[PDB]
Amino acid sequence: KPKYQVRWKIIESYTFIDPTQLPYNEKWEFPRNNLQFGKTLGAGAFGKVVEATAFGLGKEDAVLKVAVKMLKSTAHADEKEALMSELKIMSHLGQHENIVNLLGACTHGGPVLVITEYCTYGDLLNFLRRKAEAMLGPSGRPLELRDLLHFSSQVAQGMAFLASKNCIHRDVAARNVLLTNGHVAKIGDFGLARDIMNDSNYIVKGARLPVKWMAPESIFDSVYTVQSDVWSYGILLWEIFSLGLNPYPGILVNSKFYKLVKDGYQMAQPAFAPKNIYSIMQACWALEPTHRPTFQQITSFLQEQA
Ligand SMILES: Cc1cc2cc(Oc3ccnc(Nc4cccc(CS(=O)(=O)NCCN(C)C)c4)n3)ccc2[nH]1
Repeated sequence: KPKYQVRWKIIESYTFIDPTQLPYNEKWEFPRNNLQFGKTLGAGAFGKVVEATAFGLGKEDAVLKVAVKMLKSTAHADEKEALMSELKIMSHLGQHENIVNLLGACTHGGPVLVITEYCTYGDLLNFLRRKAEAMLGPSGRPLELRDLLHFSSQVAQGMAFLASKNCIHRDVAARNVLLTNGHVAKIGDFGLARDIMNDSNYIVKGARLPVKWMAPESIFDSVYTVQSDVWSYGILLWEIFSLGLNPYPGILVNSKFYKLVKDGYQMAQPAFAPKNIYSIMQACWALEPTHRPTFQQITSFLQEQA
């Protein structure tokens, strides 16, 4: 039996902020009657994300497509509190080009609605898989290596922003990266729109955990830091440069798997990774967390390669 819990954490000193104690800045408030909902984009056991037209949003009074996060009508008070905490974290962090940004919220007069940017091309994992199939078909445009480097660089920039705000993501993976206009990548947390209870990428342990993405110190000691996010980012790189294979393909998560990772087992070079991109992956998988690259080092390196 899983609970709906706040994914991201903010470091205080590791001491973490209690997000329930953060303030909600009413500058974000938007009238719920000024949303016209469209299709549901995804739904899980606790809520869903629905596209909508927002009328008069922002300083320019834009009329635009947005995405709206919401809980099920039957949500417990504990879950409504978690959605508010997620809202407060987004307001605390500020905006960046390579994250899925907060645009507004509806907190009065009904259930809490969190309004974010809408990303026209959906998640990166499905995008890469569908593009791979489109490219094999002949036997819109095809992917090239520079596209993969751009996606990778853009995610690293968004993560460098989060790290600069002392924010830990804890579920870095291609399924949590979206592509927007111009195929620009943005990192976010879309667990609410994901069917996690029936998702083979989350393993029951202790909690449903994305074990194949997790650093050994997270698996064994439940330690989460920016450096454990860097490990997960290395797994994301492997996803990108394999065009969306599952990590550790074909390997069952069991005691042997946990031991192998703790002892230094690493995936082999993906089919489309240049040697030095695989070397970055290996660097992200250093067993000593402080030996891993920073997101700024990753960003600068990948920007150069692109
Ligand atoms: C794996 C997954 C991540 C995820 C994130 C979600 O929250 C968000 C948040 C912001 N944006 C979007 N944009 C968005 C999400 C899913 C589908 C689409 C439309 S599409 O499939 O890429 N192209 C349209 C296809 N049809 C019209 C032909 C956009 N999802 C919503 C559902 C999600 N599913």
